[PDB]
Amino acid sequence: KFGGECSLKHNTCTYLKGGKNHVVNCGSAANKKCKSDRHHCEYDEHHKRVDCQTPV
Repeated sequence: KFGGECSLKHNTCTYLKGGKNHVVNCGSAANKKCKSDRHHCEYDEHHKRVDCQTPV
């Protein structure tokens, strides 16, 4: 399984598919944002969507 990191102020998503890393922005509205720069994020490659630290 893949995995990326999430930023607190730069709420961004960075994951690597295979042997290369990518960069994507997280559309945080209310709680879709991040609170910890070290926190991890999730990105749907099949859904072509980016997700960050959200309440569940």
